[PDB]
Amino acid sequence: ASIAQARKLVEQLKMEANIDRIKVSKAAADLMAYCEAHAKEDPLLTPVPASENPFR
Amino acid sequence: ELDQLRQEAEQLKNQIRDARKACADATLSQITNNIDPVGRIQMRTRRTLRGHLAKIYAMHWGTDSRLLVSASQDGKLIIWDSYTTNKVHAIPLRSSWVMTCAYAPSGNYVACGGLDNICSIYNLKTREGNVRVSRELAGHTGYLSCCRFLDDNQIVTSSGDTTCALWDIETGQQTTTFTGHTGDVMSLSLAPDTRLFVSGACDASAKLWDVREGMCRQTFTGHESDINAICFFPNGNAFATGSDDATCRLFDLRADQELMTYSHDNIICGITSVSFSKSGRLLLAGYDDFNCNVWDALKADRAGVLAGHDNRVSCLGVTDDGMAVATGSWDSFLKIWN
Amino acid sequence: VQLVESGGGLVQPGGSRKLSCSASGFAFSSFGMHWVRQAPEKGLEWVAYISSGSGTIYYADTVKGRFTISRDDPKNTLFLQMTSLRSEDTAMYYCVRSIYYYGSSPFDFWGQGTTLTVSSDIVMTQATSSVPVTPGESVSISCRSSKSLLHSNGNTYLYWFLQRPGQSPQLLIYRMSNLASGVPDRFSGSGSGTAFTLTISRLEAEDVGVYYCMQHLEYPLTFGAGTKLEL
Amino acid sequence: GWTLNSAGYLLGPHAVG
Amino acid sequence: TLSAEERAALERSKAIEKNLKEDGISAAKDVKLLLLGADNSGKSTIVKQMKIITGIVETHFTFKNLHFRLFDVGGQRSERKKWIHCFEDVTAIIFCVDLSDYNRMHESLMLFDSICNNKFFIDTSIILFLNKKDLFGEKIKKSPLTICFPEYTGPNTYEDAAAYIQAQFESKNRSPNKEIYCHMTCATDTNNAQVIFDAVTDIIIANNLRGCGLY
Amino acid sequence: NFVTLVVFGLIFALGVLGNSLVITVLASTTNLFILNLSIADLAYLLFCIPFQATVYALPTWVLGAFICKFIHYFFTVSMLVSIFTLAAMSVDRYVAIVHSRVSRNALLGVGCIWALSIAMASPVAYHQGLFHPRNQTFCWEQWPDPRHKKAYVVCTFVFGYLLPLLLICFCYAKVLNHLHKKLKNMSKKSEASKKKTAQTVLVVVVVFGISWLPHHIIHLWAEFGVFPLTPASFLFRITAHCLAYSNSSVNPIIYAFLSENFRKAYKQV
Repeated sequence: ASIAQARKLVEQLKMEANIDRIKVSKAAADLMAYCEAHAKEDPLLTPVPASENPFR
Repeated sequence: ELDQLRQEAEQLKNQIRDARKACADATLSQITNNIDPVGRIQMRTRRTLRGHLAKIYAMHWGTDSRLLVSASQDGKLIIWDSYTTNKVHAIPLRSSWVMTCAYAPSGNYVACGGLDNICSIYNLKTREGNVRVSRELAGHTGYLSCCRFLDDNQIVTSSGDTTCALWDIETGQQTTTFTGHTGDVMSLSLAPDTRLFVSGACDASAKLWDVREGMCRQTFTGHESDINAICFFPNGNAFATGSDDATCRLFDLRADQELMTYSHDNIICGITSVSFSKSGRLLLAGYDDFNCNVWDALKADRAGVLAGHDNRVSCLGVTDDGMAVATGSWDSFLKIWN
Repeated sequence: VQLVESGGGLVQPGGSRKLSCSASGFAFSSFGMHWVRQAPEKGLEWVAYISSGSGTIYYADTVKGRFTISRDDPKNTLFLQMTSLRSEDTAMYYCVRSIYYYGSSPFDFWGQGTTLTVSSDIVMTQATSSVPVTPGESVSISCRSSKSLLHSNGNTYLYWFLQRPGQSPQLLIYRMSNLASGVPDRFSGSGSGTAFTLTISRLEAEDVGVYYCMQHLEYPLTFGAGTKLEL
Repeated sequence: GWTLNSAGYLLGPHAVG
Repeated sequence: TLSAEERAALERSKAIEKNLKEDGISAAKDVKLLLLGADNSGKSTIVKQMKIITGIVETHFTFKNLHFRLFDVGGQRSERKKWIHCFEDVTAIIFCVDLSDYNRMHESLMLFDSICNNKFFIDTSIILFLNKKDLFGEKIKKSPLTICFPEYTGPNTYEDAAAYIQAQFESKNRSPNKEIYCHMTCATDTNNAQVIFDAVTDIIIANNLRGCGLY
Repeated sequence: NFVTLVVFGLIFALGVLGNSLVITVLASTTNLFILNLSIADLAYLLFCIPFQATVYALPTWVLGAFICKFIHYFFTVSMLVSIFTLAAMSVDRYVAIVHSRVSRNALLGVGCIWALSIAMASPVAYHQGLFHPRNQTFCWEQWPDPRHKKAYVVCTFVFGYLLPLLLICFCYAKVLNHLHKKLKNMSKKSEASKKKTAQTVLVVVVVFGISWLPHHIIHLWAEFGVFPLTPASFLFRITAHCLAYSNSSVNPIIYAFLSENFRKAYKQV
């Protein structure tokens, strides 16, 4: 009957919960490290000279 | 006896939320408040890719950052030359009701789909000159929303049966199926490594599936209304979703919770499309109110307004190299901004 | 696909003749279509070209007015009318397809050809004409141009063709950098403006023929003398 | 009222004289 | 466009433009329509001259030198809130109501209320088909019109009941520049293509008047 | 005579304000014609009001032959462009409604309307100039033979009034007949639309005819007959001026300020 959906949901949540997590500070570190270490080649962020872009 | 199972699920959610809050030692905005905010970014209409005659529901830049497909409601699927506004191809579709589109990373195949519940794959580099339907994939009982290529042999799609499906093109059958949403999934975004992908549904939720095995990894419940778009941060471990409650949100894979929320009291219209930048420092977003308000991906501050569209924005894409951004709306014109 | 020519034979000088080429197996309505002659014991020579949609038509420097070209799309045919034939028109004709868009690969397929007998310009120069080589060693050939073929867009228009004895040639490399479909990786193109190199690494059989370098910067298109490979 | 300028504007040179 | 191949690519692009505008013109000429309503309501048996062609079902019959397209979106089994804006540019909305189902009548009422009061369909007119004269006309004598609508007070005759249902269905408009055209069908001995034709004619003429500066 | 200048000033201000508002709001197909008509009327008022005010107030012309010819030529050009644009809109509406459903064709029609203006402009310019009596200088006509004057006035009246007026009347009669024939089925929207269309056609035709009749009628009267130099004739002439200017001022009012699309655009901006 309705036991299948409940048991599947419980089992899936059981696998999902039992995982290793990382502090939000480390995640934030990774994000702005990626943002700062790759901003040199971000044409949207830093404007490019009007003689190099193809869409002049 | 189901009451015991419901209580077990409720308590399991209780300690999973407790663990999520325990790992939440601080916030990304508070940590990055020391970084200098990026100033107002002025972008102008460089090229107006015109030639469509109806609403444009999707677009996709090629890997060369020059060729992009644009799928309209007039049954047309046009492959452009963005540099010179040249129409490389103009594919006529079998079913005019299409609202997804794709361009293969190898560049040879092009996907399309919509209310016909069939994902049509077209071959471009045929021995003969014209472009013919390579195959039609019919295994969905709901409208397809987003389709993205994995390689020349595998595709991933989401449809209205609350289900995602990964397909093998050479066979035509669902290689793998992803179920678990209680509402229509409206978009997906493929990771740079093509191993994990997210999918946001109309039940104000997102789920993170894999390719290899087949069931979900993580779930994200941060929104209160429909989700109309989704995209990845370039690192592949964070993703930004656009909802209909006029609030974009940014979640993280590793944190397994919500990171930030981009919102404003002056905006009420829902978000139709989102996309990051080449490095991810900047974030764009398409709003139903004819504009495209750029939001900083690290300060949640409104940067600029690309108010050049005469109708609701629908599709919005940043090239692989990030040289320009293409915005396509129901005004039947794509526009290039740099 | 298939491109079959007809209309051959011997024609008295000063006469008029029709050549008809039939195409089967591809969407002929979307192909710019070229007519190129080859003398009995000389190299290739561009004659005429008609654009898809019959928009632009070009003829060689030596054959304006005397010749005319036309296409019948519904029947998938190409007509070439020759008037006031001379003694230098006793050459074998070849009808060539070419589709023109971004990233396209023109001059890819050639027809069998029909021999008919009769009773400025960019000077493309090949330094060599015959180099004795054996299968197993890399062989390099060179081509030169009288004008800088490298356009401002960054695309330099060079095409490499290989004609086998008694066989129609095929495109090997277009723009000296992209390998055409059905072409082995053995062939490689490189070089800069007015100095082009074609290298065949680990030479094997089936590659014994004559090599042509052709420019596409501006009409009239000019071929080369041709380098003939021997054992 | 009717001045010489306005009258010549309508009637013409010979007519106003 | 200085080089030869760029000029040729521009020529091919111009050829593609000529097709796309040309298709745009033929495509613009046909006139559309969106079929809605509950299941088992005759939403697939309106006109027997179909010329059809699981998902969206197209029908491309012609009438009076006008190409009419019908899209049956039944069987989608999803939320209409995400694809109902695809049909934002339709000429009209055909809504079919089965009168023999006294339990599905309220569901049809809510469906019509949602369709008429949508933000995209504020000016797209509605053609309201009320199917099966005979079945409802016999079951009204078999069963009075009080189990489904206890608020009815008027006479229990056929014509008054039909008019009451029509008033209930048209009361959901509450909007200007959008009209509801009525016709009563049975799919047995009726040819209901003329009602579609003249309803779409009225809608098209009104749109042209509002779009040419008049009105 | 003070009332003359004040009335001209008020009409000029009203017309320039309305036409400027319409041009700014416009910044399809009917919008193209609306913009063209507004441009024509703005040019007409700008090139007419101050100079006729000076003519009716100052005793002598004081701006020279170049100004005299330039201003009168563009006066005639603007008037003809406005009338032809009204005719073009009426035929456009006839085509759109009767043949129920072209930017290139609209542009061809426009460019064409300006070309036609020019033939009639040529006559105003060529034969206009400064006359020196037997002293002082004035700006009026210079025509050797009255036959050419009479023919030109008759031709400009006949063409630039009858052809647009008859075209407008015929096209709007055809669209009214098409509405009354195709939408004979009773419905609230149909009857409201028929009433609104009848109202708009009535307003357009009456305004055009009543406004542009007196100018051409007094010009024909000058050609066939003479003006009696009386104050009443002065009031009649200034009434003709004021009706022509009122048409050039209220064409945007009855052509864009009543259309729902332009009303929405104005409420937006």
